[PDB]
Amino acid sequence: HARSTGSYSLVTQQPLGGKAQFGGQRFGEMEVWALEAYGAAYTLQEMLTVKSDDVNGRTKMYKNIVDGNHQMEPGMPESFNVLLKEIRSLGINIELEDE
Amino acid sequence: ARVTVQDAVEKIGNRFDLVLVAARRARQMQVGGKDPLVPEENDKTTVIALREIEEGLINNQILDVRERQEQQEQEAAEL
Amino acid sequence: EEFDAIKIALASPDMIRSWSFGEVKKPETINYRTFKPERDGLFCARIFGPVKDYECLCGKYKRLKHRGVICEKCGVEVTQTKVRRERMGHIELASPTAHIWFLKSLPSRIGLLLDMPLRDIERVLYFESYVVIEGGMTNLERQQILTEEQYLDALEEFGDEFDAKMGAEAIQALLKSMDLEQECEQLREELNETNSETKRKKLTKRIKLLEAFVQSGNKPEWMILTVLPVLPPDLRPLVPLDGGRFATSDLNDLYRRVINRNNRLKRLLDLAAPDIIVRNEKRMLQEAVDALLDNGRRGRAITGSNKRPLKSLADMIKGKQGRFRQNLLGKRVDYSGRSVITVGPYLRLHQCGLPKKMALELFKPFIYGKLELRGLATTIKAAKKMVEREEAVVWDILDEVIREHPVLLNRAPTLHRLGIQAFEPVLIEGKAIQLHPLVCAAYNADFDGDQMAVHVPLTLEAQLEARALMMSTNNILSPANGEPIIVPSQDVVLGLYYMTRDCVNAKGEGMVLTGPKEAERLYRSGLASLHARVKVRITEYEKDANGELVAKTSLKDTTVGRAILWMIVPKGLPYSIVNQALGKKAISKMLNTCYRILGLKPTVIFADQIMYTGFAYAARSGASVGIDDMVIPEKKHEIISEAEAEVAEIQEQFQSGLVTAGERYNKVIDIWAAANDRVSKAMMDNLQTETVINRDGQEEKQVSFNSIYMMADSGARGSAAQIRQLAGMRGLMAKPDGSIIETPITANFREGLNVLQYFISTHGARKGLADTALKTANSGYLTRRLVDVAQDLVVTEDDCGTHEGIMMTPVIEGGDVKEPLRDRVLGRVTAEDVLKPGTADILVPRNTLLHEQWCDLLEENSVDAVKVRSVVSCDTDFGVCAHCYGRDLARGHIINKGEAIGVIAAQSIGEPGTQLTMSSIQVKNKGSIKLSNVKSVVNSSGKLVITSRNTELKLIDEFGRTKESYKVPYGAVLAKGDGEQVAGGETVANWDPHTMPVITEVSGFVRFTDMIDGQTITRQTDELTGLSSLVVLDSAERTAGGKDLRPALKIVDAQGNDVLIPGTDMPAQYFLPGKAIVQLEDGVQISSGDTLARIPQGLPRVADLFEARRPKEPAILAEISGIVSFGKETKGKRRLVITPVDGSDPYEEMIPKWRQLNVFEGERVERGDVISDGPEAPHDILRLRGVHAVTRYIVNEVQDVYRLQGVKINDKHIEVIVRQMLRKATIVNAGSSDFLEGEQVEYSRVKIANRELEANGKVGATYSRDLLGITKASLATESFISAASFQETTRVLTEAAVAGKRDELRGLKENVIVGRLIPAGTGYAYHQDRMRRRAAG
RNA sequence: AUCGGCUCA
DNA sequence: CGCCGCGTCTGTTGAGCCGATG
DNA sequence: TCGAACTCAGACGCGGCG
Ligand SMILES: [Mg+2]
Ligand SMILES: [Zn+2]
Ligand SMILES: [Zn+2]
Repeated sequence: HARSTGSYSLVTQQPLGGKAQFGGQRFGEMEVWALEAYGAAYTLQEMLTVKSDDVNGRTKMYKNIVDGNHQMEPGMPESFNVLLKEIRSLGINIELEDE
Repeated sequence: ARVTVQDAVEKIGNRFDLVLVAARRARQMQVGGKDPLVPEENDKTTVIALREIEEGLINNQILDVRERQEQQEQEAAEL
Repeated sequence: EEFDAIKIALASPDMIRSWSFGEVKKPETINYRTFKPERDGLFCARIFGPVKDYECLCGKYKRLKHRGVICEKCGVEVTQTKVRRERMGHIELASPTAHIWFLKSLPSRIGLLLDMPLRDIERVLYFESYVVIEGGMTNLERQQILTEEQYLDALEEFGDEFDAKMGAEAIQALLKSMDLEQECEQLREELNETNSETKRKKLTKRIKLLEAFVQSGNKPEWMILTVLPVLPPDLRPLVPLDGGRFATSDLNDLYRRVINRNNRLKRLLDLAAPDIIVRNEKRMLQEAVDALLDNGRRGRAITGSNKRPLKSLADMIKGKQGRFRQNLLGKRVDYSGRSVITVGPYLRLHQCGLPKKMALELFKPFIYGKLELRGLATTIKAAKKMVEREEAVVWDILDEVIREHPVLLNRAPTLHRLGIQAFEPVLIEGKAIQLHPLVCAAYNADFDGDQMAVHVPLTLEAQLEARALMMSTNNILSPANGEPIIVPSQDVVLGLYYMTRDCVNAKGEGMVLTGPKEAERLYRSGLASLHARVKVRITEYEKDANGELVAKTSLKDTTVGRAILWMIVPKGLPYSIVNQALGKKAISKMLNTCYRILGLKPTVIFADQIMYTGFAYAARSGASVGIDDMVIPEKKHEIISEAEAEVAEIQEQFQSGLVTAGERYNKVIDIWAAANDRVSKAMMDNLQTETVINRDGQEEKQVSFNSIYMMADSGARGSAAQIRQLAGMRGLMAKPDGSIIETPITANFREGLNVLQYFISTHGARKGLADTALKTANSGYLTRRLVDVAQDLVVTEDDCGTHEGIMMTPVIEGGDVKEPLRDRVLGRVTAEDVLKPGTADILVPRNTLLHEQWCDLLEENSVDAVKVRSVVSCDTDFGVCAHCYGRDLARGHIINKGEAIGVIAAQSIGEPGTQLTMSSIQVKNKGSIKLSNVKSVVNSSGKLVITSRNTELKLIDEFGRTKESYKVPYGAVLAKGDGEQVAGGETVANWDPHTMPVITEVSGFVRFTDMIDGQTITRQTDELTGLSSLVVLDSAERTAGGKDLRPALKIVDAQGNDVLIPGTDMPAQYFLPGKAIVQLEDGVQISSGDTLARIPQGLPRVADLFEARRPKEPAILAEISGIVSFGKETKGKRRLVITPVDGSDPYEEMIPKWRQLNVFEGERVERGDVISDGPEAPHDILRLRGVHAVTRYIVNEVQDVYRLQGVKINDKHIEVIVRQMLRKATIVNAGSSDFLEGEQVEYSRVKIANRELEANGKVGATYSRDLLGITKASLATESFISAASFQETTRVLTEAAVAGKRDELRGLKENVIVGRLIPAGTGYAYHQDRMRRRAAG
């Protein structure tokens, strides 16, 4: 099985799973520890934002790849702000300070 | 540096600063439009940057000096 | 957009109205027939947003001209539909309700504030009783709950001077009424009075909470809700089905129930219905809300249609399925694939295979770019079709793109950092990912159906990282311990072992050659045999000079196979590397020596050539196994017949009653074991050397060529025990209980075995299978807890500048060598200068990296204790330095700042856990006997006996290093004298393994005073001999008349005074403890060395040390040195009047005396000395001894459990975990912070280095030190995202919410959540540049 | 989307 | 101070398949 | 709203009672 771009979920905006519906593999927390031990820090920034959740990031990344320039503009994994709204729905004022 | 990246490490000092320096140089070749120094031999920009670092031509201060010169001279020639 | 820190508080009703966009009133969702959102329902388009981009609902205005124009007839703003994800709503409750988390969580945070018990608050809020708010009449008091009955009597007795009511409104009234200043000050002032532990602890907790509310800025009354919020639609969709059915999350259901209850209660409230209807309706509203917050807490969970509980909000964050673990730390990822692996041996170890079409699907956009650049396709659609139709130019372009573009291969589970590596593709046709052979030991992969996953790196930095950090040829030393990780595995070694061996007759015997090349020609033409002894001429290079090579030639005496090998050894190695028969230990040494001398690149080339030639010359021999190879020894009938005769005789003797029950059992198993051993030895004496072959004469014997023996000798597969299974007896088998069954198996796997012999093997087989499948659970769990504790630590500063650390000595003790000094010192850095027995030879500028040469020099001398710099002492705040850690095991030099240290340590300590759950003192070697700090005396016979536990017998070599060490009990007999050379094999210490003597080192009379039998003792005269002594009864039998009098002999002189201890004025009269029954009676002396009285007698270990768990037999220690004393007796347990020499006594509690003690009533001790016996609790060690004591205890114990099974990890990885347990302290004195609150220790050391500087003399506080288990030191940390991410999410989140903390974004997890660059490794420099800019403005 | 059941390393 | 009893909270990781229900 | 649920188990901290 092999995937380069396909469907996406609905409530959390990251790719589906399993061959039956043409999904991408899973990068579980054990691999994240493996990739922190080496010292690589750009690689899992890549695997956390512009290949999974950052919407503007992924569209502009595809643009750059097909355009011949290999670069990256990251944002915020939007399932994080899903988490913000689930917490601040309970009556707790989670909200992130500014500069 | 096609196989092993041992020499450049001693030539700069860290497995990490080498990554940043080589990435910056390969960027300059990728889009900035400069020309390489060591002959191509049908090889990607990344290994070209690694070979330049190994031979002893593209350090960090050399990058700073060279960009400063090009900036000043083009600005002065603007008028 | 950018930010710096994140913050929690409590949310006040004005805030809730500030978030919201419009009230929700009616619970209809959508019309089930027309698919439109109902107005004022849980999906209304008026409140939240449009349904399609730039269109209203009725459909009047459209698409750009009316931007923002709120249409008037349907009432929906004209903007994007990515606003259904962001706008919120709210319900206005008719009556207040109570938040669960701030009520039913542990200590309630309401019951702690008001201070009244929990049960009262439930029974008020369940609508069961009333409560009095404020009585103007002073006969009643606030908060005194009143049931309805006495509520009546109160109603008529006074009536109006009191306020009493029921429900959440009452709790609002109480929570409004009180202040936060005056109670704080009253408790603060009156706390100082009586330090009862209960009072102290309670008042500290109360003060801390009240001060938190005052300081943070919150207000208590906000705990109970009066406006609920509603989260947007797309966060809780309603998905269509095939057939008009709708599947919706449970949230919509939970909201409908509350909406309906609210509307109906409002109705009943308007018309002033009679009281009971209002009561029930309000209680049902309460239940609906606090079932929405989290389902199964207050009562029983409200199930859905299917008898399954519903899914609240508070369980869309918990568990293994919530956000923090299922969806935010591990994403799904695209640009990836997976498949089935298989071998290919034509590769080079920086390559792998890709099937054509997997690589044509992963690298798609690169292909589009190349095509459009070449000009073959004008637009994107042309490229789509040209790629799908698969025209040959696509194959040419694809071969262009993947060149020089590494990919990442991964295999799950990924136990340690060698689990994913970066290879470089080679395109093949097929369906399976080929893979090199040598790198299957690192992955732990076999080729019988495994699967493997492939990712690609996109950008330009990540590609250089996959080339320079994690390629396959860059890491060839494991970071647990610097042992190479490319050992040649199982088939190449047999080829290397079949080439280099010698037969005695073959052909070309004894002719001479001119080089390896003519040896190749001769073997290939068929004029000589592959192994037939010869003498050749060879040319070998040594580089002993100043770094350059020199050549020397000679005639060597070797076979033909070795002269073929010498063609690949790379010009720096001596020829004696090859002259031997190369089992796999020799191959591994060969590779290691190449690595030491010539560097890296020759090692890679050489390892690959070894693989190729091993394969090629192992296939060329043909090496099969056939039923003629399993060779049964000839002398096997006799052995078993003799054993059966012997067991029959023992059975006969038993049936005649001469011998007992168990004795027969033991003798039978012994004789069967002996028969087993000699059968096995006969077998192996027949296999190994029995080929008898003749040449140039009569006969000779050589080692064999039996296929089983070559596969077992060289080291490819198998061992001696398993050949014994196949040919000799297969031993005795054990039954499930654990016992050993009596009659053993007798047949093997060549003769076939019987029925019930098979049915007995099944027991052990299933026990093994069942264990292997139920380790992995808690092994994985332990790895997770370790990685989560050691997470943060990174190497920050260069040199900490601290002073002395810990001291290292060998641990060969007990038996022979366990660990030399070498393996406990390679890598560390010396904490000071180590003097030498040849003095004035100082070796350091106080600190040098002890690499191999220095350990060698230190070996040539005779030093046996060094002091090294350990990471438990380094001072640098928030990290360590680059010298305390020492050598980087993988790279081979000093560690460079920026590594991650916690994660490496936790992975490398939790990875071997899969293999894990599976009298007399004799001198053994000649050497001097040395005893230091020892009290001893020459016995009456003339030999030595000891009167000091402090020293134990150290057997010392002629040089000074301790050869051996033994622990010997008190007063036992010795057969030698101190400080003399003693012959080996000698009983140098002797005592009955039950008997403890009460010898008198002093000389004089022993006379009976203080003891009167029946009071402390009884007269028990030995009826066998006639002489005995007044028997010191045990504490149980000794009566209460003399219970309070210590049974005490008076060691006297001829005059009557107490015998003083020699050299001191301390009287020495034995206050005998129990079982110290003297043998020698009144009027009889006990001189030096004479016995007065004889006193006869897996994985959870590791997961329980690292937990700071407490055992249940606390070996009490000595709190302060000096003489001791006892006191009052047996009120449950006795008391322990400690007797400081110049200090104060009264410290004492109960005593466990139910086990045999050590100290006497009148003995002088040093602090930290045992009293009763048993294991220890580490907290005690930390309290009484320092921090080095506890580190050395932990490291030696865990290292013991590991080393029992031949698993070696280095020692640093134990020390860093401990250094993440001791980071919390409690204060005893005061001066800026509170009295005894727990406190991060780094902040205390920051303060003390500030105020007790020139500014103030002495106000900085004194602090004890504290220890915590890993599952509890992880939770109580500074940041509330690093603690709410794995366990206890609701408790942690609530106690952070009340006190208004703020996270600071410093760890590594805290940054992989929000999507920034890790502060470790490559992402370091920039990440501290950010911090520099945080400070200049 | 949830639940139950069988299977692979 | 010291038993003695009570309600929370934990328990490996990737994949493959098919019924059930709404 | 009757209808089950069962013998997980190991550890820790709190509310009562002496
Ligand atoms: Mg396997
Ligand atoms: Zn409209
Ligand atoms: Zn240090």
